[PDB]
Amino acid sequence: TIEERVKKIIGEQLGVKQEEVTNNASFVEDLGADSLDTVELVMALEEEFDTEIPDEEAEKITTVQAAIDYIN
Amino acid sequence: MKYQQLENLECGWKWAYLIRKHQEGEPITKYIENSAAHAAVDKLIKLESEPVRVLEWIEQHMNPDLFNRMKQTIRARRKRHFNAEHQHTRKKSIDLDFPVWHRLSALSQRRGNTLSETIVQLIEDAERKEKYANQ
Amino acid sequence: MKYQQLENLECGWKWAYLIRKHQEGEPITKYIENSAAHAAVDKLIKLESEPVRVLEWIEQHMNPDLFNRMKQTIRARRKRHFNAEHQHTRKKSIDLDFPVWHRLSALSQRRGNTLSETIVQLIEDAERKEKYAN
Amino acid sequence: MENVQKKLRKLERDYYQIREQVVSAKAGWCAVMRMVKDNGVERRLHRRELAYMEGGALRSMSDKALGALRLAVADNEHLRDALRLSEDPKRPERKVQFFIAVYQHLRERIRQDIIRTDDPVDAIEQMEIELARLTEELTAREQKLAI
Amino acid sequence: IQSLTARAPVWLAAQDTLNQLCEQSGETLASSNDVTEYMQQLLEREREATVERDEVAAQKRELEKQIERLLEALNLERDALAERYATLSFDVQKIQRAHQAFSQFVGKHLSVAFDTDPEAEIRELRQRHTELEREVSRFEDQTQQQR
DNA sequence: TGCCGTTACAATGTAACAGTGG
DNA sequence: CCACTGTTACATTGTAACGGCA
Ligand SMILES: *P(=O)(O)OCC(C)(C)[C@@H](O)C(=O)NCCC(=O)NCCS
Repeated sequence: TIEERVKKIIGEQLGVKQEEVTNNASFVEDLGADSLDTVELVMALEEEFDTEIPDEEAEKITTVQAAIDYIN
Repeated sequence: MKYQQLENLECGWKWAYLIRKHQEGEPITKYIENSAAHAAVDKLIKLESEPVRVLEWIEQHMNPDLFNRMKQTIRARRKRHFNAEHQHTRKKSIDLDFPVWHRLSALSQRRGNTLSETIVQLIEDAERKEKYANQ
Repeated sequence: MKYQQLENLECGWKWAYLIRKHQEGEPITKYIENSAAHAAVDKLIKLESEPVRVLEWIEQHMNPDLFNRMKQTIRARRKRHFNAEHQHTRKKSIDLDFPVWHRLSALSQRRGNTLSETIVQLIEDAERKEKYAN
Repeated sequence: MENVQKKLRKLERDYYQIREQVVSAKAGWCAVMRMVKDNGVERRLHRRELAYMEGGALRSMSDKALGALRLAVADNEHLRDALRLSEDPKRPERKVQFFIAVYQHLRERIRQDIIRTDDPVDAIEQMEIELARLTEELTAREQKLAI
Repeated sequence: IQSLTARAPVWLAAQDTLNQLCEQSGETLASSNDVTEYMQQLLEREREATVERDEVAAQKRELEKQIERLLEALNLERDALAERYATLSFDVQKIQRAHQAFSQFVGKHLSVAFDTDPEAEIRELRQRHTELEREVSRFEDQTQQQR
């Protein structure tokens, strides 16, 4: 469904496939994306949904599931 | 079919297309062997003044890949050749900056009409403002 | 000068352009006699993989009347090559029906704007009219 | 203050453009990074010494390397074709492919019958050994021919 | 950071060649004293190899003359000498080549060799710029509200 | 003036969608 | 169904005409 956006974009931003990401893991260390890569991921998410996410809320996406939690 | 198909013209178009593709380096032939491909290309070259035989050469040595591109290019060429008769049926080519084209294409996809129709609607609204200013 | 010029790139561009023109039948060389023209074209053909010598070839055997056309073709190639890196600097090409283009060009000539600027203004006025009504 | 609001709107649209640039750039980076991870990036491509050099010099350096490659790859035809394709600025990945296309080719022509090093950079030593051996064989052959 | 940034490219190139040069050898270089120690190991290996290379060359010439006057057993030994001579011949060349790199390495890069990584300091100092920015905001806020 | 960016075209080639009739 | 045709929206390259600038 609409989550297909996130679970697609994440992979396109991290080089992993759609099913590679696990909800329990964390982007910062368990996916290999460093600070710059995570900034790029969150900002691409911002672009895709034509919305805005301030720094404080944006910093709360270190886990895989959060990417949908704030979305839906 | 809206446009009359002329055999002695489309055959020449097809031959020219094959020659252009070959001289551009693409493998028009379906042959992987060098010798047969060279012979087929040479025969096609001999077929310059006999466009009628080009259809047979196509059916005999044409690469299976190129049928779709062939049927597309000659179809488009026929449309353009018949439209070039009158100005009011011609097309004009213009280049647009990425932001402008992005906005215009988004608007057209929103209204579900072609780019020319969207431009018509925009210029018509502007001309309606001008008309009511004039009255 | 806005775009930096690279010799090994523009020289390859020039060689490709001259070979294309020769294959199209254009007279590349200034020699009316066919023998000299063929010899110069063969020199160019075997001259591939060389900027520093294709430049000299152009200086020595290039047809005088094609200099301007080649120069402007290379200008356009340089600009397009450098602009094609980013999305926003690219150009989108479309085909407009002749009446629509005629009206649009009428407006552009009347207002002194370009087609891109004219379309921007028209879309902005449409949006403003929408906001007025809404 | 309304003018300041309009200025903020201008800033927002500029931000939108910049964000689109960045996201497209990363979308491109995805596949090139995936493919370069066949030991290409480990130390070869990522010449981190260049991280503090403006693109103006990098363009000229790449142009000079291309000029050299034109002469070098004249004999080979598939490598020549790949080099030709790799000049398009809108298909960056092709460049990396050329590098792979080199190594792969440099791996095929190793003549592994008497050579083993998959990495061509280490095949130079075995090649030099081969030249020394062949020079000794040349001396022996010449003596035999004379007699 | 302006000073450190100017220091990063020279240092970064100097260490990159060291690691590449390190890969060429079986040891890890992490000190000026070690480099001299390995260089002498390299030089002493050089002298030994040339002594053996000269020794096998003497054996080859004697056997070549023996075959010239005249047998298969002589041919077999000559082939073995050629193999050993080639094996020892490349060893001297490689050791000489390794020394040349070391001499150039110490000639150019010895000024910044085995030094601190300025990238880490630049990362830390730049990190202080942002963490300093918080001090800008949290003191701008105080002056904005209390006034 | 001559180079250099820039615009507005022209000509041709393709992919994708919409129609039409066998 | 299936194929063939018409049309639109691009790309790609080349060229002529303006206008800026040393
Ligand atoms: P990390 O070594 O990958 O570096 C990340 C980064 C410092 C380059 C940068 O992308 C980042 O993560 N910055 C944190 C957010 C930030 O500084 N925002 C400033 C907004 S004006």
